[PDB]
Amino acid sequence: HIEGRHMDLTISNELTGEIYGPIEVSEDMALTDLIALLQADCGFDKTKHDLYYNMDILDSNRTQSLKELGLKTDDLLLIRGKISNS
Repeated sequence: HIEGRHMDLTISNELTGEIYGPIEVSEDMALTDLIALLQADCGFDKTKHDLYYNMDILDSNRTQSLKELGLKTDDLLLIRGKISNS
């Protein structure tokens, strides 16, 4: 029911099964800044892990805004590993 330039995006760790909060972020937030938050809270590391949306990779070098990625308050973002043992 709530609409606006601030949206709640849910984060989940495909590696561990952990479910992080819907974090209140803005359409105007850069992709790089979203990852900057994920580094602090989710312990994300762009060298060991990748951020996924629509099951494809969001390159950590994209300086685009969440708005340009088409993200909304109903979206799920996944943390998936770059390295796998099997």
